[PDB]
Amino acid sequence: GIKLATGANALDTAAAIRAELAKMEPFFPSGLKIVYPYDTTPFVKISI
Amino acid sequence: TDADIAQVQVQNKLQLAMPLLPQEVQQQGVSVEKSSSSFLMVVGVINT
Amino acid sequence: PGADAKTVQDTVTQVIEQNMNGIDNLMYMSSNSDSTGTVQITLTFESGTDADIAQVQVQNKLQLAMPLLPQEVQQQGVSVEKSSSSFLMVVGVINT
Amino acid sequence: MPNFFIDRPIFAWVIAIIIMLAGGLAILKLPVAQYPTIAPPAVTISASYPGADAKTVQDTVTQVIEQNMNGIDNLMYMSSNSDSTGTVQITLTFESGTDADIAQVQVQNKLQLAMPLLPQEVQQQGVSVEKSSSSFLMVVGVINTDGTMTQEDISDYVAANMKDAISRTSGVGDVQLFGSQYAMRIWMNPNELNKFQLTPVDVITAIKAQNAQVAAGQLGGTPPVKGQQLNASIIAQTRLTSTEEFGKILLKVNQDGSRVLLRDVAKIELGGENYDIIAEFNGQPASGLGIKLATGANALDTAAAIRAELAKMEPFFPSGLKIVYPYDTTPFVKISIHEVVKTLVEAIILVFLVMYLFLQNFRATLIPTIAVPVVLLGTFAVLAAFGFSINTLTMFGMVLAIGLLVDDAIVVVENVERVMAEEGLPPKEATRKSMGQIQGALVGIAMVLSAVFVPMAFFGGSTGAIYRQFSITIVSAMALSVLVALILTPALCATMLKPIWFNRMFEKSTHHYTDSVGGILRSTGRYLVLYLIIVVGMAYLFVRLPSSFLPDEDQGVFMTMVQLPAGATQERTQKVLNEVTHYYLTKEKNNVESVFAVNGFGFAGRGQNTGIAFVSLKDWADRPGEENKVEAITMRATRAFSQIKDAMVFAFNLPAIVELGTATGFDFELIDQAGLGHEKLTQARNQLLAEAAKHPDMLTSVRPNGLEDTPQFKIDIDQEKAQALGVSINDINTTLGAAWGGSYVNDFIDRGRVKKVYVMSEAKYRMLPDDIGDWYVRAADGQMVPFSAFSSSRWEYGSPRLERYNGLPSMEILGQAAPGKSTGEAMELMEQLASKLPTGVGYDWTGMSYQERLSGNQAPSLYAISLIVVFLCLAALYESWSIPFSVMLVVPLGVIGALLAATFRGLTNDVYFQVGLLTTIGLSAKNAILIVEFAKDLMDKEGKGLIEATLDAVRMRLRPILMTSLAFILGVMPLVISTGAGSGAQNAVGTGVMGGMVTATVLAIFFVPVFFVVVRRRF
Amino acid sequence: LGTATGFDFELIDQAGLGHEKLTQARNQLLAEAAKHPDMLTSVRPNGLEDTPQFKIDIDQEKAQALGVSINDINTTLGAAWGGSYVNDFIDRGRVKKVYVMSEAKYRMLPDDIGDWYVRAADGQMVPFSAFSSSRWEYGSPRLE
Amino acid sequence: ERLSGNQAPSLYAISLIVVFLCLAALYESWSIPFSVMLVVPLGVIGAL
Repeated sequence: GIKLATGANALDTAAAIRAELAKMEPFFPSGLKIVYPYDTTPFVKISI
Repeated sequence: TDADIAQVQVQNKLQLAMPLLPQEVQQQGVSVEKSSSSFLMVVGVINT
Repeated sequence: PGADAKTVQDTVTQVIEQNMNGIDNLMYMSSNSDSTGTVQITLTFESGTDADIAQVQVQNKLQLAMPLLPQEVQQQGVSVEKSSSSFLMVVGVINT
Repeated sequence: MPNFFIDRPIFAWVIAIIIMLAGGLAILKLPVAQYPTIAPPAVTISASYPGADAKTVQDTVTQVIEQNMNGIDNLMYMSSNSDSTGTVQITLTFESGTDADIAQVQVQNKLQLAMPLLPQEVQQQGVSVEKSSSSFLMVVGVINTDGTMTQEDISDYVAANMKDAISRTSGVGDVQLFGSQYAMRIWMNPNELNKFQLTPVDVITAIKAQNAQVAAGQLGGTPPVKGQQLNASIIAQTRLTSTEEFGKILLKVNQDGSRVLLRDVAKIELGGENYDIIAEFNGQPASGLGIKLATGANALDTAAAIRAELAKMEPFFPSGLKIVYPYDTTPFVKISIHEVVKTLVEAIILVFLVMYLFLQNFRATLIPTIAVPVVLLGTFAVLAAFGFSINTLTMFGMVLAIGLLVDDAIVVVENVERVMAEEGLPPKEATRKSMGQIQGALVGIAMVLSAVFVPMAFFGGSTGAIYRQFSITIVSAMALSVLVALILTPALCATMLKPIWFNRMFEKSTHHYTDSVGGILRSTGRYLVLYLIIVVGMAYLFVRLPSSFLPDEDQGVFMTMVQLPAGATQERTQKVLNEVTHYYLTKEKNNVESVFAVNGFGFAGRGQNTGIAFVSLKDWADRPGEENKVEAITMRATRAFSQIKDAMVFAFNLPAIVELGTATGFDFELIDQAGLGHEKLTQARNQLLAEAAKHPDMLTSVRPNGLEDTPQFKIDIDQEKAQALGVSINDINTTLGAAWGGSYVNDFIDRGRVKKVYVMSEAKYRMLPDDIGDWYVRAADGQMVPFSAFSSSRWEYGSPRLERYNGLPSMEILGQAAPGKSTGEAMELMEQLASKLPTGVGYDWTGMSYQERLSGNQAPSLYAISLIVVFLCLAALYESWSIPFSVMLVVPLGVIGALLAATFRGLTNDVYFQVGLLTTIGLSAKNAILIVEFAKDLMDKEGKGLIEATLDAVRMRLRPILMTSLAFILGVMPLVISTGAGSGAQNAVGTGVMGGMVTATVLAIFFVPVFFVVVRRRF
Repeated sequence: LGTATGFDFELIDQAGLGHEKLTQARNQLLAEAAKHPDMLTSVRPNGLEDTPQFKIDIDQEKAQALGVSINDINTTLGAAWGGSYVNDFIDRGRVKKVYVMSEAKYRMLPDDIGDWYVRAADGQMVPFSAFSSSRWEYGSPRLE
Repeated sequence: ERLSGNQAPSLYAISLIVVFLCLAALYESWSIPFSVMLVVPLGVIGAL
């Protein structure tokens, strides 16, 4: 459960997390999958 | 209020309480810091 | 507690002083060690210095030199406070 | 506006004097820097575990405090290294704009959560969190003119009396002592200890018990009894002070009265806390302090505070002790700024004389020459308002703003002179007419020239600060140059111009008569058939050297990394450093003044098999010629040190930043995201090194930064046997550590100073594996048993310096871009690591490569925006969409000239070159308006023929163009041939601008058919 | 702020001379400055002069021969005469300290040191006099 | 006091320079300002 640091952009913080997860993905064990069961950023994009 | 100066203000008088804390609390170590109360995004990991 | 001017100087004041570098805008530093088990180091900073940042920097230098102090001093506690204007008022409480 | 001051000259003189005074006060409090604080802040956590190995100082220390380095904001990355000396070094690098104080206070709060989890040895040694540069602001050696003090004694004096006073100086990030202060060294003798049935544990306990400072209360302390008539302190035993008091420490009393004292089973002396660092100055024994610069602190003021602090401890030195500076990078900054402030005054002297050859009147040439300093002083004040300092960029700016500044003073003065000569008006009416004519035109070219630099302030990037500094400096100067042209010069030219040698003016008359005659032949197509050659010189004519933003110059100093083969001792490194010092002081004597060889100082990692020699060169004047330059000295040194056996001696040049820009190389880091371990990671590094070895064209000098695995002595202590024999595991571990690693016991008082007490084996008894046999442990029954009785030892292999990048194990591969080819494209490693390495090993970039990842191709956008904005400003100034084209075709000429020297003199496309190009592209444009403005004005008045006013009645007014061009060619003449400090950037701008303007003065005045092509070729 | 006429001079000890030599230097400086009443007045030391202190020398050889942990002697002396703070206790709603100290009347004169006994390693109580000597000396009550 | 180095004279020398200049801009003469600057002591003597 990642939080947003006091005074940081939600869309820059969420893109950075996704980039880090992408770069860690190739080294995962044989069976493992990242899912996003709760994210408030898609809403921001839609509202903008 | 800039959160950095607020954090240092809180910290530099929290450390005035260490004499009054049971010596046990100090071994664990308190952690004064900026914090939010809600999650930006939960990133789940499953095994397919 | 129980220490003297030179017991508390050799064990506390020198230890604290030697680990009190890397603090910005420090005009000077003067310390007293009383025969009453007391150390009263005082760091005077350049005018126009931020009091909060200076105090937190000092508190930072002090909490890494704490492990070098005697167990009695650590147990009692070392307090860093930014000395400021005199008492706004004094509220005596008496018993008749 | 230039009418209220014409009748009130005293009001315009007061404004000028006020601006000059404001400019003076600014400089007095304006920081002399070198570049405007480009390096991102970095916070270093350094801890110490006595007697540890790289593995035992990482598993217990490094990744115990590194797992807590979370929740720190504005953190680009974090790299830690832990070596066999027992030291850790965690560097957290933050974003460029971060506040170092808040970054040091959050790194401290998060380290305190891991502080109680560390071993007690690490805690009581002292963990230091300190924000500072990665390289030394300076080094302050300490020699002995006599021979009464050895390097150990000099180091002790420096540490006790100088190191802490210096370290409290504001601006001093951190001081590294090239030595070690005294400590009570107890050299235990295992034979004597075994003879008396003693162990190092017993010695340590005895020292702790008999060396203490006891608080014993008071004789009349409170709460008081009634009738107390005395009060005094009770003074129980104190800390021992001299080697004699320690010698009498009674370890035990024999049953027959034979007292056993410490001096019986040990040698007591005063010796350094650590014997690693050994400094030498030109051969003799010495010590010193290497001082770093606190992040975001001025180097000049810090060095001044350091030299001042040393000058008040100097009266109290012991007789013979002296103070030297074998490494200081601030004198170069001071001397370089002296050269810029001198070429500033010199580019004022040069116009002053040029406008004499043309105006031929002392009074007339005195109007613009005093309009230059005012602006220059004024702009300094402006910088003081904007918070900028006096650095090489801001100052090279001031120098490049000499022509753009004086051009209008020239325009105003020549216009008033021309109108007086023609219409014979008195000076006051002459200027009341000249200003009413050309007031708004001169302001309009102010807007145009700023549109070349205003887009540069909003560049955006790591290097955007440099561009912003330069752009602000020029924009302010030009704005002030126009204020002056509208306020003072109208008031001056109204009063000090007379209301009224020969060969020079006659020759000039013939010259511009021939020039006008040549220009009359404007109807000729080859002017432009030829212009195509100039146009095609953009995609090509580029030597394509974008491999430099900042030219690395002498600095009057360099280091000499010495890296012996892993497993070397201190004597071998000392021999190699003696060879290096002898080479420098014998073969390179006419350049090297001193060599401060620090044996044991590890640039990458402190150790015995490492060294470094700070070399200071003689006065730049005493080194004439390129052959006596740093880049050359270092090349020759490296060659001469390739004949040395069993050593890596690399003499290199430090760049202008504290540290960045290794010849545009790459800083690869191979990390592993699986639990592969050190073996598989080392094998992956080997595979990548082999793959990069067979691509010399694409990669070169792929050196693995760090130490290579070395033999180590693994001594298994069989605990079951220890319990069987009655010895305790704690006794075994304490004996081994305190015998071979040294065990800090407690403090003592030397000359009224708290110093450490160390217990360690005598050197001779801990030298070889066989010496393990000398050490006995007392069992629970008093029987001493050896280590051989319960231990088995062998030789294994282990790394002496383990690194981690962002919390994972890593190996750093430094490298150069490629032979000939540049970096960026040299990132073949991205496609060479995944396909040629096992699974589980990733790869990353750090430092220079990290910053260049986010930055890079942004200058072309700046050029495009500037050009469009300039074109628009011209259209506004001219009220026509087609006229600006006739002025935007003069930019090619200046661009192509600047490239004459990028070709002839191998100049790189430096940021200096970029700002120098911009200078003459908005200036070739400036001189183009000087011609098209009067052409248009005469076309709408006093002759409406296009040809009449285009190349005939305006070309003849070519005096201003020639005066300005010659005035700004003489001004930048020193910059080109300068050999003083910073001659690098000096030449970089000087040559580029000179070449630019010289080809943009001769090709522009003659490409006048562009204003004659207005007829039908509109846009 | 401080009075305008006033000045705050310092006599640093830049060579590790010691307390006695620095005191001698301060006395010399004050004596010399007392010879310029026309210019300097009320020139006095801000600190406190040395006072008698009761030094107790625990003889190491005596203590070991008798058999007793010198740490035990030091702890006994400190806790009896100065007061060793031990633990924290909660009473109603806040932690309050627990101080161990000697009763007032037993730590008021030098002779009182003889009332305190230290248990030997073999369970036999030895008086302080057996392993310790004492006398009056001079020490600074405030070192700056 | 020792650190400052008696900057008050330097700050007030600047004021004898700037006041003179501002008066020269007002009276458009370099001599008339002296008539105003000679009235400085008239109040100082009375105050003293």
